[PDB]
Amino acid sequence: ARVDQTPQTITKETGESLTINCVLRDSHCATSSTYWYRKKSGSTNEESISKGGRYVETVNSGSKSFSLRINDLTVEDSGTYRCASECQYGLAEYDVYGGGTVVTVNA
Amino acid sequence: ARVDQTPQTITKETGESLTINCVLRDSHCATSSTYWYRKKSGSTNEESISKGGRYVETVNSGSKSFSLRINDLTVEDSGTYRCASECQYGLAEYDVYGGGTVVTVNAA
Amino acid sequence: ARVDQTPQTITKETGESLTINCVLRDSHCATSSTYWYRKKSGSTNEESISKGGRYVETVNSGSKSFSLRINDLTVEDSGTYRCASECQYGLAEYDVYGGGTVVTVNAAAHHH
Amino acid sequence: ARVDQTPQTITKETGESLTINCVLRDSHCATSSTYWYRKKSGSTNEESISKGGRYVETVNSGSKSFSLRINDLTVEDSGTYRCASECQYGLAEYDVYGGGTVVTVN
Amino acid sequence: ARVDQTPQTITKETGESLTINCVLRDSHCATSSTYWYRKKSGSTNEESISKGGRYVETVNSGSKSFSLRINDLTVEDSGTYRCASECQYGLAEYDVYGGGTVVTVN
Amino acid sequence: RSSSRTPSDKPVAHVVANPQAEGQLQWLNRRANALLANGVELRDNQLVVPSEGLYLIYSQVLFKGQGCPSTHVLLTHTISRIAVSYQTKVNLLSAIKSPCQRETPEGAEAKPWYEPIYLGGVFQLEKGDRLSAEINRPDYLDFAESGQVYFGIIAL
Amino acid sequence: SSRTPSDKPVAHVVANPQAEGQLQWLNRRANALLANGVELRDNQLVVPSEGLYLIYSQVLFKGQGCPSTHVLLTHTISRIAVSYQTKVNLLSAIKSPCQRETPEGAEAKPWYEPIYLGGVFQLEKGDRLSAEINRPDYLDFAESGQVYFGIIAL
Amino acid sequence: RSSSRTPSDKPVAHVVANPQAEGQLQWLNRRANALLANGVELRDNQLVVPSEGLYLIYSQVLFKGQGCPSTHVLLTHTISRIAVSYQTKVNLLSAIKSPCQRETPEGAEAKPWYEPIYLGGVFQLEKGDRLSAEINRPDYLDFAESGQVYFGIIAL
Amino acid sequence: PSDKPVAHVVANPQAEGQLQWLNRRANALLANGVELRDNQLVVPSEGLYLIYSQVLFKGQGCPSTHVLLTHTISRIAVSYQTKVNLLSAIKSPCQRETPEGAEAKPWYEPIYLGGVFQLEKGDRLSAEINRPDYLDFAESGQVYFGIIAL
Amino acid sequence: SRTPSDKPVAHVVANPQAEGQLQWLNRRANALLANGVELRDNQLVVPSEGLYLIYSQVLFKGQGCPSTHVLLTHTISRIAVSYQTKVNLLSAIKSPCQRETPEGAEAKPWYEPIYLGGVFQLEKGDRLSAEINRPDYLDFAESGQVYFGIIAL
Amino acid sequence: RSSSRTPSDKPVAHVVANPQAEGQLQWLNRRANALLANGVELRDNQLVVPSEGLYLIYSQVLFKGQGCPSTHVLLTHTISRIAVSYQTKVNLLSAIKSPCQRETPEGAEAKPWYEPIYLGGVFQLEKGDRLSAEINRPDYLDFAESGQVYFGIIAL
Ligand SMILES: [Cl-]
Repeated sequence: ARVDQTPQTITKETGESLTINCVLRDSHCATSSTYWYRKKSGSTNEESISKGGRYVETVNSGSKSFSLRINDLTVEDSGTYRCASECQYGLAEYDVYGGGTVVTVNA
Repeated sequence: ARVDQTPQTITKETGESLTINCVLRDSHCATSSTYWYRKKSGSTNEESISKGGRYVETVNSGSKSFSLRINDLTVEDSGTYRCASECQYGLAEYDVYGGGTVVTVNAA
Repeated sequence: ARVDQTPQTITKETGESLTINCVLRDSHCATSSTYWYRKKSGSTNEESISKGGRYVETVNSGSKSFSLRINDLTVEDSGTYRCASECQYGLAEYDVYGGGTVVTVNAAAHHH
Repeated sequence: ARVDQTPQTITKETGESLTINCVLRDSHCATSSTYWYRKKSGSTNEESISKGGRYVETVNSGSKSFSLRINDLTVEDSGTYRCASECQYGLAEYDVYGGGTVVTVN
Repeated sequence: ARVDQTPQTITKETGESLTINCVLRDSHCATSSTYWYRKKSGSTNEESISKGGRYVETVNSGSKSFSLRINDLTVEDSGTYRCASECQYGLAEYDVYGGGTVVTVN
Repeated sequence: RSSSRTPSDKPVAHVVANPQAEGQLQWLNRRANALLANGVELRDNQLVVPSEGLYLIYSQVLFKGQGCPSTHVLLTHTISRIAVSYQTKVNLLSAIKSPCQRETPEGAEAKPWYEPIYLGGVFQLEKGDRLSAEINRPDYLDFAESGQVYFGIIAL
Repeated sequence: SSRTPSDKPVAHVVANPQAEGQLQWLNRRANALLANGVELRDNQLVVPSEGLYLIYSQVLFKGQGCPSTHVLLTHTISRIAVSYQTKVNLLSAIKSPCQRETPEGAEAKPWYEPIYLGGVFQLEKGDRLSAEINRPDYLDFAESGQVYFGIIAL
Repeated sequence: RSSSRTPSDKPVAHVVANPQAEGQLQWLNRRANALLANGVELRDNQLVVPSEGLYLIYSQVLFKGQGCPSTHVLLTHTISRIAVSYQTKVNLLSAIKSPCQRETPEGAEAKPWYEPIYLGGVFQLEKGDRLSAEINRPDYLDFAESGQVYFGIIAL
Repeated sequence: PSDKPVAHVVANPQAEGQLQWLNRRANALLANGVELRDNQLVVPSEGLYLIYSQVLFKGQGCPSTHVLLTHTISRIAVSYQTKVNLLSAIKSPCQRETPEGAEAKPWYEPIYLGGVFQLEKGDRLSAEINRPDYLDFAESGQVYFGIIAL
Repeated sequence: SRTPSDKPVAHVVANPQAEGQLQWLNRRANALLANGVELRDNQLVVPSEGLYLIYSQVLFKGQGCPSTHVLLTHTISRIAVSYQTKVNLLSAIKSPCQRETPEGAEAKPWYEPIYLGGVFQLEKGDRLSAEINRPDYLDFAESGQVYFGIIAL
Repeated sequence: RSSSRTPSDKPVAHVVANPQAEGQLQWLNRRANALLANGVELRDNQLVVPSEGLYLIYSQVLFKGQGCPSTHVLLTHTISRIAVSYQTKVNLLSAIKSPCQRETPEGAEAKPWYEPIYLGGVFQLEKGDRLSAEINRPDYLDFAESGQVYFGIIAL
């Protein structure tokens, strides 16, 4: 574990909306310091997805889960999206990641 | 701890029989009003075990100790089992509990 | 011979720490259900020592041995300490005990 | 070695008495918690010899030594005898053993 | 307080005499069970003064007072002397104290 | 750190007397070689049969005294049964023993006597029958060393 | 009898020499310690208080001749935590004792290879440390302190 | 939905190798079961001692290669110290290991060799001393799994 | 001002075929009561210590049969005055294949031991190896030995 | 039950499995509710006219102070048959945090107890009720830290 | 290597002082012509009788001094018994001896004196009785030479 991406492989068509869920399994990681990273298919320039507009982020502190809704899917929104969180207990502070691929086919 | 449930962790196989024993340490609780509760892992309901058939109970009023042997074990009988007793001395009335978990593994 | 309490006679000084070791010789008794009782010299009541804080318990199920290290000794901690364990095999269920005495001598507080 | 069993091989006749002596070399083991074990030749059971009657135990705390005299010897007392002691200093707790074989001919 | 020790600070020379008087202020304390305690200068241990020999005890129950006269004062008998009395009324029974110091030169 | 390694069934009971009971016969099962399982209840020093069937009933008692000046000493040991069908305590097994035939042990020093008594039999018991093993002189009980006094049943 | 008190959770367990083909941890031997709250459950060490610990273990592997080319000996100290209930490796080592060889015409070649692991970690209450090996059939717990495992609260 | 009230300590560090660092040994601290706290700082793949005192230094590296095509390969692993009093690289702990003693996989291959190296010792360090754990061949690192390569100090 | 008995001794490089421990060397310690007597460390106070030592073995070829490289830390105590091993390890450097009339192949095999033990006043620790002819004390900190009272 | 005893008495303790609420319980060791005292909806109903002794304790625990404006209150109130309005018999106020809004990430749990006690004349059917305004700071974890009781003197 | 070649019984003990004890009387059994066998245990310099019966108890002590520091020195030697029946130390055999006849070597120099004391008698002892051979002045003991000070019992 250490954060669990639920929709592993999704294949949607241009003009739709995919939701990606990540669930915290470490009771030291917080749903408050969540981050998102995208890697366009066939390129190793993993960028940081920004929270705003087409990319909406929902947090629920009760179930220790955060999700990332992506709207208006294009043919360039095909890649590998990973989630992240900041954990801190005593003298240790670290971060955790996931993994899950997105492919969008165009109409 | 008033009442001591002894087999804390059990792991038996399908088709077996587990014995869970409780000993009273409070000399005010009675072996006549004894109670048994099972709580299946993942459920939020504590169920009341009925005394008969698969559920056999052994009591000794001298030692203030009772047991609960459970036969024909399935794999859906995996959960936390607790024992209980009702105590009363003067103007006092209360009940007592324990703690102990069961896990049963399937077969083929 | 069914639980062996080793330090039978102990004499420590006020403010110190004694460890009592008990070894299970009956291979049906469990190191998970261990109990401790002390009886202060001159009084008739076995009280049950609780596991926490000043009363530290070390257990090894591999050799089926458990111990009880007691810190901050006073002069009111002088008494007979016994260990206990809960045994269970087939249709049989029983318990076992030991024996061992502690006497704590005072510090006398040097006056100038 | 920690605990020194001296008569390592004894061979007696039925109806006599073998004495096995053990001396402590570790000063943390106590002459108070002594144990004896025999394992009869051919069996996989180490039995614990109990002190009373036919099994006599002599202890001297000064020399940290104990002995085990066995009387009325039969032919069922053929095996390996070991002695034991409980040692304790600080945070350390252990036990110690020896070794020595007995054969009785009729 | 209860039990007023009157000579608070006294200064005598080796070869003189001191009487210390205590007057009861609690009407539950009795002049019958009176005790005296001194602490020799230098150590913080209370010794029990004996009511015989040098230390003579005079009691006057009418005035509810008791005293402790010392005949031959030496030089090491310099210290804080306190008086005591045992009181008992209803379900309560207790004791009471005072204070008074002696200094002896040569 | 252990559990059962074979099921085993039928009502069973083998209880041994309490050694730290100065002058009474209190039945115990929470000891090394004692049994009380598969439904058998020990109520007020009485065994309660949980099911109708054929049982084997037995008990042994050992009497010890350090001299007997009273010729008139009679030792009895009886297993009694009160059934749900006939609510009167009736004897199933009984025995009597005379320990003392002397000339009042006089002048010299004491002399301990030991007399044991054993009872056993097979009976048909019904649900709820209360069996009780009792003795008339519980001041001569010798439960000192070993399992010298006991009482038990087994559903065959 | 005892002497100076001493404290801190401490553990130094030694393999059972009389265990044939398995790794049983013991404390009731001369130079072994297990005190001040450390519990050894199912061949597992249970931390009694939260803090920084020093973890170490050595395993000695011995075989009488090399049968397989693809023989890999492993030794890991694992931790299953209360916050994250999955067993994760803290310290690990892998060792291949046999570079091909596989003695055909020979007279057995006994090999000895030890493995040592150590590190400092922050542990929580109830965490279970476990020292494990993949092939406990090559353990050489013969002479002395050749196999051991311990923690100490620093 | 939980609570935490845990204390702290003294200068400590336990860093783990970077798994996604291609053919290189990059030390990391922001990963599970890794520590870098109470003043120990990691600059240029080096640990900077925050206070003078007695320290315990340790490090392990795992070497893996997918064949032995050279009977003349040397694997070394050293923890060195450049100090404020003497600004020269000096070795505190060092070890050498020859991974391939055989006559190369001349026929079939797929013989992965694994050779670990461990270092440990206690030293007196001053404020500002920079400790560094290094290997001679960073192309044989096996950082594929977790806790295979690490390096740390702890203030005793 | 650092207390607690400590020791970290390193081998003498200019020592002919022997493992002689030195303390008056750059990065070595022997203080707060631990004394180095007859090539042995003497524990000055009862308590919990961390004992460690590493040895580096080097040879210029695999001679006849197998060589066993052993490295052991021993303790002779006042309570039980016989040398007993606290930590031990054995390693066989030569995987057979003794040089078959060809040229050498220098092998390196190090061995490390470490653990926590309870020591009493007057206990004598010694780190020792069986073949002091394979010691590689050419560099610094390749063979060393130390304790610290934790 | 081998002891007589009388006089209406009650000593109830909070239910630990209540999360954010103060439910008074009597069916626990060292708790009393006997000789006529009725407990309705978290309220004690006096069974007889006479002199009673009323007491209660609450323990408040917090993990951080988000606002200077923290007010902790504890009151034992009485609604009587003669005057059908709730009146306070015993009351106490405590401000646990004098500003000092904890800065950073320091988790320093604060604990504050409050105790009330007094003698009163109560009539038959009078309802006494012990309540607190912030049942979100109750620490009923350990044991006899929160309770409420009366005894007929 | 040899074997035993005699069978014998009856609890026996003949313990002799330790010469390497300096100023104390520690009893030894692991010396040439000394015995401690057949059940007798020696705890705190005390013999514990293992079985009830009639015993012969004896002990001798040798006192030596190289001068009298006073004309009022008293040498005593006693064998005591604390019994399970009556747990008070009572003297079974006792003797007193005055070593210095009006001297306290004043007009001349020091002078080595030797004075022995012997005790023996028959008594009935019970199981668990603790007998102790004791002296008041353990600094005048001369356990240098051979069997000069000893203590023993034998079951008749
Ligand atoms: Cl904690």
